[PDB]
Amino acid sequence: ELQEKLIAVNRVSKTVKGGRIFSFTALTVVGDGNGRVGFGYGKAREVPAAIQKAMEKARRNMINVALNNGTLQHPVKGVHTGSRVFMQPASEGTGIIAGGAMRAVLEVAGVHNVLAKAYGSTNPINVVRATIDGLENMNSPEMVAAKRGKSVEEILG
Amino acid sequence: ARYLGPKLKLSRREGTDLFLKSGVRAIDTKCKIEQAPGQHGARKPRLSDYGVQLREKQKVRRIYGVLERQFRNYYKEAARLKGNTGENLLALLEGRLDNVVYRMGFGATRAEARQLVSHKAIMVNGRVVNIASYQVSPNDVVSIREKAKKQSRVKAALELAEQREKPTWLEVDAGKMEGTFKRKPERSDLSADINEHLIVELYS
Amino acid sequence: MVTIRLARHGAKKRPFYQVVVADSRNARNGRFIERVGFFNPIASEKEEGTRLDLDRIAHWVGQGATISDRVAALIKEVNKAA
Amino acid sequence: SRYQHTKGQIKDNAIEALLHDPLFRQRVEKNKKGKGSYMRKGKHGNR
Amino acid sequence: SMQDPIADMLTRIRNGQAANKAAVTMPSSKLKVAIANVLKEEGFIEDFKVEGDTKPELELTLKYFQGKAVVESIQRVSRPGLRIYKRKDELPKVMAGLGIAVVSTSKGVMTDRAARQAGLGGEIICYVA
Amino acid sequence: KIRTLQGRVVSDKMEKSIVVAIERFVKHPIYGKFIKRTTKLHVHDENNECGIGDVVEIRECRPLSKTKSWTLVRVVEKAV
Amino acid sequence: ATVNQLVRKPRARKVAKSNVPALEACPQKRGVCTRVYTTTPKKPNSALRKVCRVRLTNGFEVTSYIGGEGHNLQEHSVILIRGGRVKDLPGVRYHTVRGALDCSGVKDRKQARSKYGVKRPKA
RNA sequence: UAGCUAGUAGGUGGGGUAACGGCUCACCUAGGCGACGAUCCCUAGCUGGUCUGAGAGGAUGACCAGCCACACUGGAACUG
RNA sequence: ACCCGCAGAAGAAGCACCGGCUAACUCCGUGCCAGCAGCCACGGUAAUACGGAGGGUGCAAGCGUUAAUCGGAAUUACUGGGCGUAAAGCGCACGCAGGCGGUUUGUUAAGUCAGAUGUGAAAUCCCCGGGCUCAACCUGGGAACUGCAUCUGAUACUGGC
Ligand SMILES: [Mg+2]
Ligand SMILES: [Mg+2]
Ligand SMILES: [Mg+2]
Ligand SMILES: [Mg+2]
Ligand SMILES: [Mg+2]
Repeated sequence: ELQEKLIAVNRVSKTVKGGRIFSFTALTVVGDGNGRVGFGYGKAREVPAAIQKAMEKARRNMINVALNNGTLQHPVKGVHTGSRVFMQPASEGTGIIAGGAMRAVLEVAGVHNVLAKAYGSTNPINVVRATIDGLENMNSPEMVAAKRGKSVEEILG
Repeated sequence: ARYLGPKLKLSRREGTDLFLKSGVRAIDTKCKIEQAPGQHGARKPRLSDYGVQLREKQKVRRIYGVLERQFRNYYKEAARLKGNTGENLLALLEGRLDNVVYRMGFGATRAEARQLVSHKAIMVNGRVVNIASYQVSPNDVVSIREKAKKQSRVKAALELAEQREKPTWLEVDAGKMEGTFKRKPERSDLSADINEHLIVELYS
Repeated sequence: MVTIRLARHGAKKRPFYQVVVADSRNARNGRFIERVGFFNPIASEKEEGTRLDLDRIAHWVGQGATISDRVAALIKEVNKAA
Repeated sequence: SRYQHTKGQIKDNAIEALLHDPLFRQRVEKNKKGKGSYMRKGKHGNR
Repeated sequence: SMQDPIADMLTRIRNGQAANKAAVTMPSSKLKVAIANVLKEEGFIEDFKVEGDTKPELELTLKYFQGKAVVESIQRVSRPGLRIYKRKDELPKVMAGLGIAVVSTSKGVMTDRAARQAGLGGEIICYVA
Repeated sequence: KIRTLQGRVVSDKMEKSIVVAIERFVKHPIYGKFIKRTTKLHVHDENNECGIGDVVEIRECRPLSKTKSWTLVRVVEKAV
Repeated sequence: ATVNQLVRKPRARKVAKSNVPALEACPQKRGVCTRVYTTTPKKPNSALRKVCRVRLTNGFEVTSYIGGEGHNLQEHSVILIRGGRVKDLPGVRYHTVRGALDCSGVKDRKQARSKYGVKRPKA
């Protein structure tokens, strides 16, 4: 039921006199593929354990975002740290145009068609966070109506 | 314009029943489709995302028997066309005369169908075409010439077609050896194993 | 001088003509004043082949425009068809 | 096949001169495990 | 210098939205008033009122629906440094329609959508979401 | 109706000859800023009636000299 | 970033300079070997590298790497230049495309022979 | 590359151009151009376009289309 | 051109690559030597990186290569960067040219926008079909040709009075 995927893995070192501990950072992301997305960032001495940790993290602290049928609702900019991301709604069946890491990120989310680009410098974790921020910002056609206290059709045209 | 040599190697590399042979005999009994090509068969490394897309693309190319440049051209054409891009790409891929013939049941394999098309046997609209990449329009009647009606391989192909899956967008006749194109090929009729989106993403 | 002349504006083995009004001395396939139609030398029996705007041609000759022999012949056949 | 004598116009001893130029350098092993050993990315990389 | 009044107003509005202010007071203009009216019509704000004879002050009442600010992003595209003029068909659609653009239309200042409906272009003042 | 153009006098030192500048509003193709752009022209004037720094209405006409190709129709501002 | 600034002096684009100045925007070039020699590479490495100072078509005395093992290259011989740079040697921005002109291909190489001018054998 | 230029810029009259004209001569005036880059130098066919690019743009301008220029270099006029 | 008859796979496949990027990995000399390489440097006696052999991968009558140009470079950022510490605030003020300009009314229509006219040679690029046996190609229509100009208007703004 839940789509789950590893994005990035780092060899991260806690240097000590007794010898530098070579530890593994794991970055995963889960989601049902219908709306909700949740990223998880787990680090451990081992790799599979780390990945499991990451998965667990992803499992809770999950962001619920509504989707325009099977695509993005509105041209949204998701910003985090140094990695600024522009994300655009794309036409029917054109595919997830996003990245090597970001494509995977959006795959779990459930967006079929997207036109997305990260700018400047892009760390995987950072980029995922940016995406998530963008998603959070992203609002449904009825939410905006509610905010306005208005009709959806009227808002549309 | 075409690959020549070991053809089930391709699908072994993929790891899926790709229908790259006629298949009266089972695909697992004749070749070890479960295993990768060569020495490093039992080895199954963790495959990259780009890598998987590439593999999918290759699978698609294998399916039809289309080399890279031609495939690129097809993709471009699809992009040019209105609507679902992947679907459009699928449509003309199918629309290839040889592939249409294969679907009908006049060549038991896609390569075989291509060969038949080449060897002056397939006669669309009363004109025999050497070219396999002829895009077939709806409401077109393709006939097999009386010179080609002597062959038993065609009969075998027909039998295989009868045995296997039946397409809805095409009508095939056994004793008459006539085909009819009803509508443009769609994603609904074809199997869900194809990942057109991935290929599209790759071609950027 | 002003001439109603046809130019071979087609490919190798697949020829195509276009009946234009142009200066005589200048290049055949280069520049023109006004195009009035076209001509298919293959001339398929199923669907047309030859197409011109006769009124414009008539107007041009009224104000003194020469007609090429082939063009004249084509015009004559069009008239016959009519 | 020439070697471009870093020393140049060699006047006295050729052997000694050569031994005192890049061709006969002090070459040091980049060993693993110990001191001057750590590599961020290996020969084949992390999987 | 007090160069752009509209921009200043927009900034004030943004600040209010951020700091959860119920009412924002600012120096007033006729065009400003029109803009405010347009905004009200669109549904972003509660009510606007201008008061002052020698020194006119526009008061704007803001909405915070379900514990969050309604006017999320509000930014000028046309500027005193660089003015952007758009044609009828060249008019933008801000956030796929779910969001609007303030346009200086020759038949009264209004929404981009409204301008499109009319068949008239002009200067695209601000982008409101 | 024929085209008319308006500008201000740069100098009127030369005998029966005026230099007028049109401060045209140019839209920049790259950036989008509207620049007041100088269009410095040599204009023919009758009787040398105008003065230095004066707004005049001019029309497009035949070449009179090497650079001259305008004649004024009416003077819009006279006061200095 | 100010538009007015841009207006009166525009964006001075980063001047694209060629990595291979002696080539003069040409795929290959012909040169007679003024000197044929071998010299040590950069400090991460330790070897002896096949190189040639060549007097060029346009009179441009440049050093060029000689790819492959075992060469017929001698002083006063006409060679052809690839514009491929080698980070091991300073000044070396050129390969010598083997199998061309006076020079011949590398002996007994079987795979990746298209770069070293070795012929198709009967095996 | 910060000053450029005396037929130089404009007038009046003459000579001429197919025709307007410093296009040219006589004479007077002291101008005109320019940091919205005149001037000087280096490179360059320009353009319709072509490639690239999401788009904007960036590069480039073989072919095909048009204009110009040049015919050994330099000129120069006769003819039509 | 194209079409009819004949035999037979007969005469038409190979280069580039397989360390990671970058799809694909093992064994034999070799040993910081020879060599590799677009970059991070492989090579120091077990090389998934050299060189060969076997097994691949991807192209395909090619394929590399260097070159050239654009992209990715949001590495000149109009779109779409910045500037405390990373490169980047004139040492600081006054100040003309220019750039930017508060509010109310009238009002020009300059600017701009709208609309209409002329129009933007063609071919192509682009859309629908058409002819080739389909493609490349030729082209028919249509669209575009983002313009430039005239006139008729619009008065919300920008500037001018
Ligand atoms: Mg030149
Ligand atoms: Mg791999
Ligand atoms: Mg850039
Ligand atoms: Mg600093
Ligand atoms: Mg510092």
